[PDB]
Amino acid sequence: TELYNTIFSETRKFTRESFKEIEHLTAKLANDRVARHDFLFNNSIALISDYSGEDSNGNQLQATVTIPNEITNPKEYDPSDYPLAEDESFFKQGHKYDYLVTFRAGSLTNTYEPKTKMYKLHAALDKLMHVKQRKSRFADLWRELCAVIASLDVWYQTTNYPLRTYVKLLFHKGDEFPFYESPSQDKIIFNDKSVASILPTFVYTCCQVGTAIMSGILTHVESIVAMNHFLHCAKDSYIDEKLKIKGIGRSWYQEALHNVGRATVPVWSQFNEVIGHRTKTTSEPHFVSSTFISLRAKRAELLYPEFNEYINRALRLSKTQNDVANYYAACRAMTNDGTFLATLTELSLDAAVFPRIEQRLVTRPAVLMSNTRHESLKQKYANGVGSIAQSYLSSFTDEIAKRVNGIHHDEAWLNFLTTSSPGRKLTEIEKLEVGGDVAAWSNSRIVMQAVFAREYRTPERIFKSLKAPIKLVERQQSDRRQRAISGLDNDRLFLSFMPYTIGKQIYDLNDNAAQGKQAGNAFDIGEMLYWTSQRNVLLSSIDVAGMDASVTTNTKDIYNTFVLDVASKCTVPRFGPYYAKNMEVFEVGKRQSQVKYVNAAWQACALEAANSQTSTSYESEIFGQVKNAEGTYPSGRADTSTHHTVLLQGLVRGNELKRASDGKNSCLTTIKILGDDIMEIFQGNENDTHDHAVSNASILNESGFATTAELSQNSIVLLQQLVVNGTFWGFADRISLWTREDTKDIGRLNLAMMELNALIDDLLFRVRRPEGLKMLGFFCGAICLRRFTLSVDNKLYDSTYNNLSKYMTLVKYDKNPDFDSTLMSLILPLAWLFMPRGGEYPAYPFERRDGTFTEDESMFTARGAYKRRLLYDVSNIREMIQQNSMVLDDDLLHEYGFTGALLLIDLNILDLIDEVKKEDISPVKVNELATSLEQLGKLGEREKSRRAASDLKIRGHALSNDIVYGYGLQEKIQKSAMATKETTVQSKRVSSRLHEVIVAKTRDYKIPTMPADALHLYEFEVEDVTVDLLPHAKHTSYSNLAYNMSFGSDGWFAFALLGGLDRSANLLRLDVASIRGNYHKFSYDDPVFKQGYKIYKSDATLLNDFFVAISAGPKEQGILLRAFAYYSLYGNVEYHYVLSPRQLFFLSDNPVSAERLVRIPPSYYVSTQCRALYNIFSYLHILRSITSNQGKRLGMVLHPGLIAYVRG
Amino acid sequence: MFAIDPLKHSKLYEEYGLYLRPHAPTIRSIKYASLIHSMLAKHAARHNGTLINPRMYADMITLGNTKVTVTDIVTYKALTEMSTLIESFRLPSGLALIIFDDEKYQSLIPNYINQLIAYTQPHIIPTWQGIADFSDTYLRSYFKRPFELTASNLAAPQKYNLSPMTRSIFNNTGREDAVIRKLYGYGEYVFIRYEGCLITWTGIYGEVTMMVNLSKRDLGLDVGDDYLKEYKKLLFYGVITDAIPSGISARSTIMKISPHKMMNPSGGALAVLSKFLEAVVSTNVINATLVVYAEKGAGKTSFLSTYAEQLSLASGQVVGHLSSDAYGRWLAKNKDVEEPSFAYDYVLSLDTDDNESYYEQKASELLISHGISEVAQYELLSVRKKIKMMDEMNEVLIAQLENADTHSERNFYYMVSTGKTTPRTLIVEGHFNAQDATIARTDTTVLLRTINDTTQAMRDRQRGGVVQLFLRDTYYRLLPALHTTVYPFEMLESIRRWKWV
RNA sequence: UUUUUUUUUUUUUUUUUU
RNA sequence: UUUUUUUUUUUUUUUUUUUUUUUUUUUUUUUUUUUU
RNA sequence: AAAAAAAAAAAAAAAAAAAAAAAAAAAAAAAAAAAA
Ligand SMILES: Nc1ncnc2c1ncn2[C@@H]1O[C@H](COP(=O)(O)OP(=O)(O)OP(=O)(O)O)[C@@H](O)[C@H]1O
Ligand SMILES: O=c1ccn([C@@H]2O[C@H](COP(=O)(O)OP(=O)(O)OP(=O)(O)O)[C@@H](O)[C@H]2O)c(=O)[nH]1
Ligand SMILES: [Mg+2]
Ligand SMILES: [Mg+2]
Repeated sequence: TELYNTIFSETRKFTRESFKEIEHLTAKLANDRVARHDFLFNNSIALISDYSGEDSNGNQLQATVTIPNEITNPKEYDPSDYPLAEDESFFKQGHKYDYLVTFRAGSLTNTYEPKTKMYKLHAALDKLMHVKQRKSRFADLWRELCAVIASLDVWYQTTNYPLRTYVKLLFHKGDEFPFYESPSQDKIIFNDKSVASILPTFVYTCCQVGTAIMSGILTHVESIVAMNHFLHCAKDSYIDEKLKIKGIGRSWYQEALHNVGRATVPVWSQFNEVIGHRTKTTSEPHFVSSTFISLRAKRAELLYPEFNEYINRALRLSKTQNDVANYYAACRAMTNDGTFLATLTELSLDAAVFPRIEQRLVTRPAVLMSNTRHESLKQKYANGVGSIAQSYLSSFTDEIAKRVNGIHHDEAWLNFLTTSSPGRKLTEIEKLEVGGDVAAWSNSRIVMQAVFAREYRTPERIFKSLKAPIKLVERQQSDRRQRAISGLDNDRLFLSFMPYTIGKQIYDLNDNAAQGKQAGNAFDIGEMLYWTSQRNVLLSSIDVAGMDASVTTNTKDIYNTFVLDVASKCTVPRFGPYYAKNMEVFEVGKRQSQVKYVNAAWQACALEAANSQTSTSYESEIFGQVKNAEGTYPSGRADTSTHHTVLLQGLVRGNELKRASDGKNSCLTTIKILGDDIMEIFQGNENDTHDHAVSNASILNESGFATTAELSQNSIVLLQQLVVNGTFWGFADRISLWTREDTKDIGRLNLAMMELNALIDDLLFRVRRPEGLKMLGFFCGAICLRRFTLSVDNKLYDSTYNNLSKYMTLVKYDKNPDFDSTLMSLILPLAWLFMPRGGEYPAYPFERRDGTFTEDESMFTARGAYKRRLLYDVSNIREMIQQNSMVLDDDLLHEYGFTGALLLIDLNILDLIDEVKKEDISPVKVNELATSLEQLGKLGEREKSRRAASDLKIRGHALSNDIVYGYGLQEKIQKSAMATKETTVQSKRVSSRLHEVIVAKTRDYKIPTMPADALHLYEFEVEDVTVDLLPHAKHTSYSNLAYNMSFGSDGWFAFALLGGLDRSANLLRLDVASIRGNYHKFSYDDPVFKQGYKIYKSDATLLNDFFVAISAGPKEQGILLRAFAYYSLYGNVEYHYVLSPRQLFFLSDNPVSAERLVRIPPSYYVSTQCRALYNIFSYLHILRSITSNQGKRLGMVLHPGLIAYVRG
Repeated sequence: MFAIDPLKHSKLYEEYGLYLRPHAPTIRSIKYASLIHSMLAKHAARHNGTLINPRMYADMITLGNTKVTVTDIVTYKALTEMSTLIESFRLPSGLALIIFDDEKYQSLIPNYINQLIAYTQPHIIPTWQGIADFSDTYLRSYFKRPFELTASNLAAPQKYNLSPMTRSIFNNTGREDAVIRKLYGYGEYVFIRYEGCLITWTGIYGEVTMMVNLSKRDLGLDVGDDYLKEYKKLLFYGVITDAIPSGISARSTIMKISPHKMMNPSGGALAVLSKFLEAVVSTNVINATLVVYAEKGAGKTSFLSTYAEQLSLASGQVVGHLSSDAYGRWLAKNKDVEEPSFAYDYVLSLDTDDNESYYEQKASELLISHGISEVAQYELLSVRKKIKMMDEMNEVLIAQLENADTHSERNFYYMVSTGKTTPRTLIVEGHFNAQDATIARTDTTVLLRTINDTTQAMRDRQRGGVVQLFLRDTYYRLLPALHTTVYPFEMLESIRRWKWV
């Protein structure tokens, strides 16, 4: 009944007695609510109040559990919290609360007459309180709370620790739970109407606090301070208090980093490699220290006194850099919730999207050349910030004008329009003029253009698009406001396509943009880690607060002038409905009207810049339709990413040129920009770099931007990645395991465990203790997402129950003899989590026959068929290599219960959430739509492909329509039509077909052995030769460059043995990647490759026309010829390991790097592909068992069946 | 081979002044063009509305080098029918595609011609002021040519070599067409009917033309009339065709009145005004608001009161109109009251011309602080000193928009827009594009243009003048032409075209 | 007197980020 | 020497579906249907 | 308009990484495995 008394709770090894016990107890939790309410609210827990122990750095802290009055005894609903204007069109202009104020649950009553304004408002507040709080990623919120609590219990082996008392004092209201969520009517039905309204979110809050406990960010003592701070923030409005003090509880680390004075940090190279360590001072400059006074007074006057005394504790009691790193992680986990932030759109619409004006105004440039409607064609600045930006971009106009010419823009429009998205809603006449099924699948952007493709060359549609409004669309994100972004239809997007294409080109000419270079590992922060190691540096991390609300029309004219100059130097005919011709035109100085040859794109940019409306429109269920104020940036356009990048780099580089022309130097070296976020790096004296920093800040205030200017000697922030002196401080408190933005059921549990693995793999090099994280992931896979229902035919209930209960526990329910199609809920065994096509989760040690255990799988372990190796690891693999056998010992495997998991994973019960997506979609209609859609760009490419496909049909064997470039748009519209008809069934359909195949397969059911799993069976033997370490293991001993890479930690020791990553030391690629899989980014399990290789087995006279049917270029043609030639020779072995790049963040990627640690006998090399394969074996094993080595060289044995398989 | 078929659609070319020669190889060419249009309209409507292979149709029609003959096959039957129809013409070269450079002509072009444009060099005919010029080859061959009769050129046709079947007649003698028809032997010919007048005005920089949507009998002017006489009908219906700054002013007489073609409004202006009217009529919307910008001096209030009266009488609801400088004239009185009156009638009562504005007082102090009191003192200054003074005025325009306070401007427009006694449909003028984030939220905002040289009109005001000119320069320097440009006849036509109830 | 390279198809779902 | 099943691989052929609400089902907009 | 019924349902743009591609049977053949 108690998890903390189990034998798994103290040995952490899956023996045969332990595994059944844990499986039984997790079944007990996942079945019924009564066991959950007895687990979370047992009477054996002694309620504690005072608790003393260590902090994150061993310093003694004393705390006290304190719950305020406003959570237990809420105030009644005050209607003045959400007031209205006197015309009642919207809320009050200056109103405090954008989120859910805490009040008593049953006090929210709608008593008014229906179809009245107050009735609408109280119905929407009801919808706020019930619907907008449930954000559950996997399952019921109580089961996630149970998973976190159970992980804490089985880890710490005791029940007395403060979070159980927080649960019993917040949520224990009677014998039942205060609330439950229901999928049928999607809300949170309360059962105690006297509970506080904010209290459902504290389920997720406690889940995040316990995730921080198992994470190792903060101990049991600091969780008291975190929960006291969080309960204090929910005294009046839980979200507004977190948004108010978000900046002040994080901007303290610079002062403590000053106070430690001197630290010993490593030094990076230019070429992504550690050289050495040095001891630099960490004192901030003199001008930064004038901000600490204002920050100290502000944090004294706004913050909470326990959190303030903790922040002063962290300032005083630090000695090294790592004390500041740990205390920064703790205050991150105390100030961030992790939950997504959501209310009604109308509340956050003011603070989200309303345009505002800051320090200075922006003026207009003089119009040199003017349209007959006096729309500006060519213009130029006299003096101002527009002159400063154009003095830099007028150099870049001329090469971009050459690059734009060589792009066929209609086919570029189609390949951009590939993205499926809503756009416009149809009217009534097209629903009768076009099939109703077409009106059904008309929710896609490519299908909308395929429907209205008959007027693509007609200029009237652009004037027609202005009558339609721009529908708003809300988004959530954790730890930020509810950003309300805009969403526009096809033609609004089409006007912003040519500015996107023109401003796209600047990235190739100038390096200063972080957009082209993203990789997911330490190649992304080579710049910041290199530049923080240098001397006399000044690091400025400038942010613009309110980017889109600051860009007015006149600020948008700066980007307009650059686009117009590039377009006027450009020469393209026939962009859209426009075409190159002569236009009457006005010029300054001339009195009459001239005639110039205007091309197509410059007409398009002129009509885009001239008719610019931004004001969005939301149709509220409260006020009717809400219009937005004009002057924002639209931020749903095509050019919504390049606009900010080009504007900001133009301002900064032009300020550099202006300071040079005024007799002043420029200390700037390199900058990076993605948009709203800018990295700046200066170098020189204090005076010169402070002057240049203040000058760039002044030019941003000249351009009308409210700027957030944090600058330091030894810190940098870009892309939510922070670096302090060659050291990556990750943000583990940013992502959340327990909330999703949208509520989605799990119809396929592979997709749930893939989501779980992808979320856990982001929490490796930003967590401090990955072992508790692995155990927490095991328990939220254990009890949270375990139950899978079933509905059998009522006749064959007991037969299916008598078959499938040999391998599983089927929770048999009551038959209904009155009504048919009864249900039999089952629970699936824990061995399913460890299997390929299953959970793919890392494993705890199992007991063999001998008593010797398997290797405890680390967090760096591979996935794929390398997870299928675990069956052979459960069998005594050294005994299997002893007497030359390959028998899997099905007694032990059925005893652990793996064969039931393989039976369920082969019979595909979980794969059948809808079981079919049928025909009669009228593919004649789809063929007509993609016939009328091909007629836009690059006529003549696809008719040739259809003729080649007909040739391959008529003389030899056919190709799939998937494979043909001409049938690609048919397949695209067809697959878009399949997603518009989606269904997920709550139960199952085991009706005589599934029953016949279950009866056929419920046999002895020995586990099948594919003959190519002989590569899995091999073992390594420990020698007594301690190997040398890499020399950079000595330099990263002082200050760990990640949270989990501390001195002695297993991540640090793997980084010592394997070594850091490098892009040049790639000795084996063509021989490594093929036995990994794909040849040259073309897979072997690619229908391209499969159909081509079936051609290649037959006569090759049909081969050039096969390429014409694909319409691939000549270089890729030669690559594919090499692919078949290299597959036909030694394409036997392949090993298929999946290894995430974020998981392998600082470590080496090339598996050759582990060859110096494993001694291989020379009599094993029998083929041209053994040297790569064996290195794959050794690399996966050294990453797999990194918690068990102590630095010793290995010898490898191989099984003779493996040698016979490799020879063949 | 024109874009719009002249044998089908004759009335549109009759509107341009182009008549058909009655019933030679040009006749055969124009009949073959009509048959090609009929065949294209059959083939394109058989599909969704797209031609199957537009470059193939374009080459077969334009070049005549492609002959599709099949001895799948069903995919090429549409091409083979066109190939036989082009083979049976025996032209030495293919037919060319002809487009006029006018917007009203392009809005009537069918969709299949628009598809054929992208794979064929057309023969685009430029227009002078909306009328296609008559010296071109295709118009001189196909259509019959005009002849201009003036007060000097007027004679019998037998003095010339004029004929009925080759020559059409356009008079601007001022005499009636019946008089010239029955007195001078012009019974057999055919006359061009125009509806607009094109007036060349004398201005300071030179002579200035003007296109007017009214008729010469309606707009009752004669050679030598003043500009202020019939000023309001000119303001409602006139458009200057010359480059700003034009020289039209209160001293302007005229030189000649000539009949001319009417103007056609743009698509975008009618689109934005139709979106505003859709917002007016609907009950889903609570508050409907239009924002109309103009340069300081364009004469926008005397038109927008008439516009509000038209919208009120046509929709039935009461339209409330806020003026251009209501905020300045309100802040001049209530800059010191703690809690002022945000009521609608109190704002509209303080809107007359005797009430001085706040910005005009501050700009008068800014002018006197540099020793400037006259127009001849201001114009004599160079540009850079003016830019310096305009930035000193921007430093006081920025102080009223930066925050939402009880004397601010965003709060003023909030409390006026969302009052209880305020009208539902409101119309608010502005002065610069930065004020749009301050003025109440809309979906529609336009920039208005009139027949005024705004720096010329501010030189002629009886009071002030220098402060008005300086504020005009600051405001023109603050707003560009980045919204839709809307003339007054476009707004009146947009009221007329909307069906009611 | 010979031997080695770094690469863009589509659909859906998830993750990081603007 | 013959036969029972898994898997490496070839050829042919069928080419294809059901309703059950365990659900404590939601709202307004529109085409049509029957009483008042 | 008071009432009853079938259906159409709402989630933009860019940079980067990982995973995925109907079922059942017959005819030819090897290994694993049971019987003789
Ligand atoms: N304290 C509670 N009080 C009342 N009803 C509850 C409570 N907790 C859950 N429920 C409701 O009781 C219903 C019973 O669901 P049922 O037992 O039939 O299947 P279930 O899916 O296993 O339940 P669960 O929602 O816990 O997963 C739940 O769907 C839920 O609507
Ligand atoms: O999904 C998105 C999100 C953001 N964006 C665009 O990138 C910018 C987001 O930039 P940031 O997310 O870094 O900051 P923020 O502006 O949203 O928050 P504050 O600084 O106001 O405190 C925004 O200006 C938006 O235009 C998108 O285009 N799509
Ligand atoms: Mg940012
Ligand atoms: Mg930002």
